[PDB]
Amino acid sequence: HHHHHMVLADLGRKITSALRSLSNATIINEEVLNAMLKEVCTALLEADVNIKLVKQLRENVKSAIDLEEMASGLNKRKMIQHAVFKELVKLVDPGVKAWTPTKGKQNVIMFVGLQGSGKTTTCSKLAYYYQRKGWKTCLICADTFRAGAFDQLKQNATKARIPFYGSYTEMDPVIIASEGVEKFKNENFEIIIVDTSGRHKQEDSLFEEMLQVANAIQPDNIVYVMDASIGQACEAQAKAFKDKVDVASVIVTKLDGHAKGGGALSAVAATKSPIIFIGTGEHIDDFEPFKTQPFISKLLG
Ligand SMILES: [Mg+2]
Repeated sequence: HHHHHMVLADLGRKITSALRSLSNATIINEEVLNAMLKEVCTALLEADVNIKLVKQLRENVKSAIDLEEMASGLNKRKMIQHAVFKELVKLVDPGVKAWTPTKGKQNVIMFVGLQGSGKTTTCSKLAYYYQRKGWKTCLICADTFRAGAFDQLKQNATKARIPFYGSYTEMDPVIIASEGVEKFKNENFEIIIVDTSGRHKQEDSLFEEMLQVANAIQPDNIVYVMDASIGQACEAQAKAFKDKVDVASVIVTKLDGHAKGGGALSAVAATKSPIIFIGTGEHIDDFEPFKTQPFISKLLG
């Protein structure tokens, strides 16, 4: 796994090629600019970005660039590249600030996801992240001890030395969560992370159980964990989540190993749901916060 410098390397290679050709054109004119936008738009469609979002990006770049009469002192090939960079950041950016825990407060974070989302590993990763930043953090499994994800979260918590709460008798996941959050609030924890059952294929049953547990524990933030390998079909998925909760965040997994990561990122951003982290592998530190400007910076660098 040495081949690429960025998860969107194939998209980035096509965009930097387009931009290099424009910066090397002997004269910069509308034909040269349009040739570049064509290559950029095509690369984004080949990354499974939705046509509507690709058409809007092109509009925006053409609206930002005024070739005919232009500012004295500007390098106009550089201005065009900055216009494209800026519009690529917008394309993966929700336009909205994500919720963050407050220091000195108790913060309850509830996870939801469909089967195959990587929800449960993502829980321990978020806990490790906050534990490493000096927060007193804990995990609750609001699920039956017979579920595979119960042992999974417990063994992950043990290795990381993160306090874990599950029940070895209680059948009702709502009661489990309530009891778990009560215990950890009483023990002065700052970050309290609640994993729910991931054994849902349909949104219907997933969002049903989601509201049951939400109402019981009053979470400060709900994180939807999504498999990004479905590309732009992430939009409908993210919209339905966002319409059902007030304080909504998304963590994307499976962003690698396929060509559709740009589509997935831009679909979620199109719903104005902020992706807060990316899960990048099997290990507990395979995890990174999602910052759009540095993300696009590293891609085109
Ligand atoms: Mg945007």
